[PDB]
Amino acid sequence: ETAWHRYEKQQPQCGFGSAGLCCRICLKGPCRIDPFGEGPKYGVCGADRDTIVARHLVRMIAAGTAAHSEHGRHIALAMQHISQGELHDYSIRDEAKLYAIAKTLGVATEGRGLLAIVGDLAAITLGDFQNQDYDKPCAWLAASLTPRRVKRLGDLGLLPHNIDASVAQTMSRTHVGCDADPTNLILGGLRVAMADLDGSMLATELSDALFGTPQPVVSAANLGVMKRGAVNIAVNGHNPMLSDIICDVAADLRDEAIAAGAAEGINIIGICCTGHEVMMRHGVPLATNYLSQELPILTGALEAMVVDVQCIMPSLPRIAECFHTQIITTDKHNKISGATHVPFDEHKAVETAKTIIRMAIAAFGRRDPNRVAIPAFKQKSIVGFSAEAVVAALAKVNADDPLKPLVDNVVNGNIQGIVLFVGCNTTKVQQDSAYVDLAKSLAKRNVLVLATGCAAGAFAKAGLMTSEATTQYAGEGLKGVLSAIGTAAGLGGPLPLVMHMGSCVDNSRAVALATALANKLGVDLSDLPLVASAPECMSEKALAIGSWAVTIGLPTHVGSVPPVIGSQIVTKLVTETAKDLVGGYFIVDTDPKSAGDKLYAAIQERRAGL
Amino acid sequence: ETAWHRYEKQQPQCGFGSAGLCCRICLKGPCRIDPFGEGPKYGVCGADRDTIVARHLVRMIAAGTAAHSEHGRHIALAMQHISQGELHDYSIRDEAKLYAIAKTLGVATEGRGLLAIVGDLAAITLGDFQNQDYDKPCAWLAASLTPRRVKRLGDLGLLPHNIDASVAQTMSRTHVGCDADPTNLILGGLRVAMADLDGSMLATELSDALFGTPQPVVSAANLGVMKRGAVNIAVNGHNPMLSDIICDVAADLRDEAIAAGAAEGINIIGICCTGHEVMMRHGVPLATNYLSQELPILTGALEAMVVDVQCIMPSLPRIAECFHTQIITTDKHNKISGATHVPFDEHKAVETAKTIIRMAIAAFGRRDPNRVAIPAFKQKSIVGFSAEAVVAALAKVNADDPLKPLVDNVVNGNIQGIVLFVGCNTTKVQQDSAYVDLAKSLAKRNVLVLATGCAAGAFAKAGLMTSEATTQYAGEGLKGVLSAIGTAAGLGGPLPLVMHMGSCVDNSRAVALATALANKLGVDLSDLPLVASAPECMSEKALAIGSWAVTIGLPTHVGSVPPVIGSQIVTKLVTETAKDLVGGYFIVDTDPKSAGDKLYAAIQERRAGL
Ligand code: SF4
Ligand code: SF4
Ligand code: SF4
Ligand SMILES: [Fe+2]
Ligand SMILES: [Fe+2]
Repeated sequence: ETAWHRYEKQQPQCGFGSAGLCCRICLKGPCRIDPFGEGPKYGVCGADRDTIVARHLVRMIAAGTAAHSEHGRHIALAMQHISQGELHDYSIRDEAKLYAIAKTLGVATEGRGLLAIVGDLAAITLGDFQNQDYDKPCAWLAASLTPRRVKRLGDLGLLPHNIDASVAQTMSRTHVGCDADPTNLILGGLRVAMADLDGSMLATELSDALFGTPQPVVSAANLGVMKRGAVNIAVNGHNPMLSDIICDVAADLRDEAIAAGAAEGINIIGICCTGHEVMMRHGVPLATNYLSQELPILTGALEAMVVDVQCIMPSLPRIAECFHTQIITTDKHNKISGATHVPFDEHKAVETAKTIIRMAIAAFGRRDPNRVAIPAFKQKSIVGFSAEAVVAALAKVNADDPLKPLVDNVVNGNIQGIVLFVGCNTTKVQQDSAYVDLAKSLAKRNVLVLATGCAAGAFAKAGLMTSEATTQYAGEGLKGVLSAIGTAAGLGGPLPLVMHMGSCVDNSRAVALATALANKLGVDLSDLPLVASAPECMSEKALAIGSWAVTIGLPTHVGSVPPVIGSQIVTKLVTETAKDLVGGYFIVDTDPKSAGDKLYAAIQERRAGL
Repeated sequence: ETAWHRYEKQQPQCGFGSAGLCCRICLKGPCRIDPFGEGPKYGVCGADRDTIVARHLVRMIAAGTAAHSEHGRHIALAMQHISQGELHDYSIRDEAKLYAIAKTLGVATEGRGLLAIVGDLAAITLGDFQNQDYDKPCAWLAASLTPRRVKRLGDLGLLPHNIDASVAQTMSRTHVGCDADPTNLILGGLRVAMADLDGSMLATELSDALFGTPQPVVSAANLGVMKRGAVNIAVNGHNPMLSDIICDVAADLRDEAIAAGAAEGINIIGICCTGHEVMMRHGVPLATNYLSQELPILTGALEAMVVDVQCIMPSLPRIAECFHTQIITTDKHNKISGATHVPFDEHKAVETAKTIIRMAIAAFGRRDPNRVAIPAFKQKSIVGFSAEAVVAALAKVNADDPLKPLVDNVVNGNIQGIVLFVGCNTTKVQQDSAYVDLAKSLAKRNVLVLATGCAAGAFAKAGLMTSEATTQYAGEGLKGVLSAIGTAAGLGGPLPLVMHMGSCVDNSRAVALATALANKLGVDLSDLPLVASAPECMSEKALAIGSWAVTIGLPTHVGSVPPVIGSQIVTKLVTETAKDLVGGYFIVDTDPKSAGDKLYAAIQERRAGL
């Protein structure tokens, strides 16, 4: 029983829910709203469909914010311990970025010396979680956005002051008998959404400092990245603090495994974000994205799967009980009944990593040799395109103004615009269907493609993160500059039709490049022919990313349809009133083809304004 | 169209929801679970009914925590501004108590200056919102609970370290693909629940400092308390920072109302908690509780209703549009479409209060004289029983050991035990039905009755918060001591059959008295014949109160049935496994009579253990 199966058995899923016409915020419920048939028009409390549809959308964003923030808070606490001599398993693999950061956050570095620079950053970052002054914007946001944007959101009161405080006041204002005005609720949601970005930036930057900002690297994707002769260990989740250490400890045991009868040694494969984290920095091959995370077990060649936080199906234990596979959970706030828990203490990272990998080297000799079945499918992929890497490549075409070439080409027409693919894998859409057709769709129209998360995972497996992939679908105008830069660098040919910018949080990598280009033109993102698209979004996190994408200024496309249609006022606010208030807006459309046209249309419309 | 009407139109409310067998945590949903008919047994993600039922219960608690905490955070920030000279509208009152928090901590007291400590307390309290050390318990909790409890919860990891952080990590661990283990989820819920208490204590104590710890006072309840000769202004919500100032400015504006044609002047009536706040401290009469908050408008004699935060029906504007009544909202995170917004700036409290009251003195001359209709119903009530007041009364019977008499009588049998009534008004139960029958039920069996919130509002209107009320229902044993203390006190006949201990947050007033008695006996609450009951609970806040009531050690009764039955594992954890782990447990029963018997049975069982 797979995810696709379970999905089928759910059919037909509740219509009231899908419409957002249901509310279980209090026990006087569950109240539903009859849109037409003049049945119930209000909740027992008096709440109307507009209110009802609004609070739920908002709480979904807050939850997404809380998911990302918790990822960041973790790394921020790591810096703190580092700048205090603790956690001797983690260092500053890139004092350069650790330095650039300080620069941006107004943190003095001059003759100071690392651990004080590591420490202040930790206090500022952690500050974004403790500030009680509703009017003091979060540091990272105020420091990382075009000054024009900071000025705009600030006047609208859409700039958050505290990540945790934002999630909480969001849940607090949507309690029964609280914030009911549709407009006020949606604005509050846009604000918490900004707290998601803040946490995302905070998390990406500091992550680069701890493990190294990613640079171009070749890798592989899909299940066909599992050695028959190797101990296969999959890492799935979002926190790199564990996976990265595992990759290190893994190599160290390039022997113990061989001993246990592992010819090709230890073969760790990634899944989702944490997988994207190690695939981005190091060569580590990506096994698969969200919906397909169970399929690796069926292979009958997966010794163990180490999971940390979020986007881990609770079904894994069961599916695994059918084989030898071990489902090892690691976080206190992330346990799954059936899995075997091995608390990951960062202060004892390497030590815990070894225990876990050992558990795998053991389960290896317990593997059924006659049940193995590993698809040949092994799509090659070129990943590791951090905002730095991108500017670094543009340097090899103009070391004085790396942005010059990029600016020019968009002005003449070679590059019509840029599409940022972010998002998940919904069952209400074919695995990686929309992603591929939408990418090719716009890439032909001379639109540059950037992708993160599972969306990026899709393109990886699809083979669009390839040099030739560009030579085969990139409309001339685009294909031109694409190959120039690529050649100007160490890759036989052009850049990938799709550039892998990292995990979900790494969407800030895109926000950074965008703001850089935007400042060069002395303009704002709400002016660039920059567009966002989430073809198969599903999670509350995804819903958050999309919301701030819209508040940053980008026209955002969602191909899943959030619980909004049940309310026209709300549907209006987020797809029309947003165009003014904040410049960005949502574009709901479940037809890839239709979406692409609306997207390109927006890119073209943005063009006009320049 | 009233709340009762809207409720009817909702009938029959979804069964899946009621059962907790539905999940809209991500877009791959909404997934529902078919309990029997072997339909869908899992969510498209793999989540099972146990998981599904658990995350929702937890997130409800987190939301409740966020509601209460936000109330506290507000007052804590007020102290901070106070200890800095800003906020020239507010000050202190009753310091002998301000040093009952300025002691309930490593508070540096002795000759240091008040407006210096009304800042240290502010830093500690605010600390409970910023601490990033998962292992450092919140100050107020560690300082206000029996040391035995602190030791117990601490070993179980059920002691929160940061209120806001608790809500957020709660939302984070229940995101799709996160914490799925039923036991782990419920434990995490119990912890966030403790963050609700922390916020509640934090909020009550500091509130007493700012406006005066409540002492016995006589008052009135129910609509009747209104008056055509007066300008009627109702305050509804939870934050006393506004209402209290209004009561002052109200008296002030003398030649302002009478002039406008207001014979009896300005008559401000309360509703819910904020109403309980001013009814507790000052004589301010309570108009009504939750479900009946709209009825005051129909009276046709309500000039205006000033609402701040939470438990304010979104229907008020509409209902009011039929009259002259003004629905004035005041908080940025609490707007209702239709109401007229008047931002309440504390730095300009008195100034804003005057604007609002003026708006009322105006709407007064716009009142329809031929549509007025104010019920005669005006039940008298004796309220203001803070934990202090209770010990103060017990002093007048033994100034050496105020607790002595109280301890003794429970040991001999005069007082079988104590029931704490907390909770709301659900439509799935008659207005204040269960409350009254359950109160009399146990009071006959010699059980002392304490009540807060709307539950307490009920008893107020019912007339059980009366001296004679005791002479008429209190079983001898109880009735005995009840009258002794009452007589010994400077009031009149025996104490009220039901003692009003304040608003929802003031449930800590009860936790305080309980812990005091518990320490005297050198025992824990999980040992006292102390029991909690929420006959008509409805809100996420109520669900939180109940959860920590259970974690503190009390056997808690809920008469609404949270979305739990759909899961036996969960139902088990919170009503059986809790008996061990933490000593308290839930007692779900929708039949007042049946409930009372189980309650008294638990009180009796607790007795046995002593
Ligand atoms: S969304 Fe609401 S109405 Fe639909 S199944 Fe879930 S609880 Fe029931
Ligand atoms: S908050 Fe209002 S609409 Fe939602 S369940 Fe409660 S009564 Fe119904
Ligand atoms: S989290 Fe799981 S059970 Fe809940 S809606 Fe999503 S797929 Fe369904
Ligand atoms: Fe992710
Ligand atoms: Fe309340």
